[PDB]
Amino acid sequence: SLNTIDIQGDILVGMHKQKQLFYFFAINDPATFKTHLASDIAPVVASVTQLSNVATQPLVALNIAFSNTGLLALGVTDNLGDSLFANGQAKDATSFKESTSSWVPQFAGTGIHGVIILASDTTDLIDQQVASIESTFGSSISKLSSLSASIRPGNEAGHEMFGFLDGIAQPAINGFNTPLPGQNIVDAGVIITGATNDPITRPSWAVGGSFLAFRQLEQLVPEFNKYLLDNAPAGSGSLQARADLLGARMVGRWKSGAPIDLTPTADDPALGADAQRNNNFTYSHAGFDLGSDQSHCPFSAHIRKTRPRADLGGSLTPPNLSAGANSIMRSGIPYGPEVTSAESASNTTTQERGLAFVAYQAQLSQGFHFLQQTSADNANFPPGKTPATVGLDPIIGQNNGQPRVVNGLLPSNSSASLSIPQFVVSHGGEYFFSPPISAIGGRLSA
Ligand code: HEM
Repeated sequence: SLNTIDIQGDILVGMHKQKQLFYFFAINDPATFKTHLASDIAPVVASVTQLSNVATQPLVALNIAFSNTGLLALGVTDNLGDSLFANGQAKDATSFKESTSSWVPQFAGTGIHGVIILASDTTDLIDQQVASIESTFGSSISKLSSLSASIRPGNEAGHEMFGFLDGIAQPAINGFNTPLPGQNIVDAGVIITGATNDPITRPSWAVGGSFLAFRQLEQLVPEFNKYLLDNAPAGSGSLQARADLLGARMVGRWKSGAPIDLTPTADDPALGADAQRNNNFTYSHAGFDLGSDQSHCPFSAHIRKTRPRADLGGSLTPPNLSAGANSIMRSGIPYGPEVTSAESASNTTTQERGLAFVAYQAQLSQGFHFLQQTSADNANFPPGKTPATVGLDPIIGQNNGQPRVVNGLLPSNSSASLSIPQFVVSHGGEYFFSPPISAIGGRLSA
């Protein structure tokens, strides 16, 4: 059964701190690094168990993950059973129709050996912990780059940079989570390596870990806002209200979190806020043909692309349980400054902001990589639709820098196509393995 005492907390619970830092490092002098990995890091790595109880939530929550080259730097030559991980994300970039030539140079290679995730309610507390780490490891650890992140302020807390409530939908792990209405229920082995029904044999020390897919995804917020206003469908309501409808059609939820499948023409903030109701849908509606009806939610909507529910078969009434093996746990958090007055006024981005995207899964080919390549970037996914050309995911869909053709967004005519510029720009990332806690002071320090 699932030993959550040994699983790093960000995988199944999330850090849920106001501030987060992703500290990307290289390893020098591995013998020294190992001594301090065991003495300074292992004892303060936060587990799922620790983070699940308010009384044992640490002032500073810390998780750590290693790239393939990081594991090799530690002398670990075992096959973790994931080719995508082994090759690194840079080599996978072409799978998503982007080029590493546009990436942050540090990501465009395999020099990064790991990431330390620090999380606390102030940046000062994070900085203290970083200083402590640098002090004790000394030059055996080398900071290559970092990314600071934060829960957004005020009423936007929990929302991402475009303004949409985030973190609503996660797979429920059978035997661990108490499933919510509409929530998918999956074997632990979909997310945790070596757990129930993970078909891939793993090294013994790796049982209880997960692969971490990190993506630095810049969001062009003023451009997005202006696009919605310019293309707002006609109707009663303010221009902004109509623009909001278009945005909700693109995401699959209103900014409040209310799923459009359950409220297609108007927002419902109370619904959005209620975990017992805001996920209780399958995309099926009696009296409507699933293959052609986009009046409730477009086939191209972001959440419909990333969790198709009834589009891939299964129960038409909640909960739909299709494609469990293609589930990911998300622990993303926004980064960069809020949109400034001048940027909003000019409808133009000057400073970089976006999502520090984090997905956990036991198989990269089934999770993040599949959702990006086979769904989001695929004009003919989901399958079996009429028209067959769904178009691309308007939020994350990519086609080598070109505007994306996205169909079904306009309620007045499902055959109407929009050509949408990219609102999300990849600056690259890396694939890591978050080991079980026992491996940190154990195998990895040996
Ligand atoms: C800046 C980029 C992104 C933004 C702004 C964004 C935004 C959102 C929002 C607002 C939601 C709805 C809230 C929720 O259901 O929890 C969502 C859901 C989701 N997103 Fe994204 N996301 C981004 C990147 C990605 C990427 C790259 C992937 C995978 C390749 C992804 C996969 C998912 C999944 C699996 C869900 C939940 C779907 C469900 O269970 O119904 N997201 N995202």
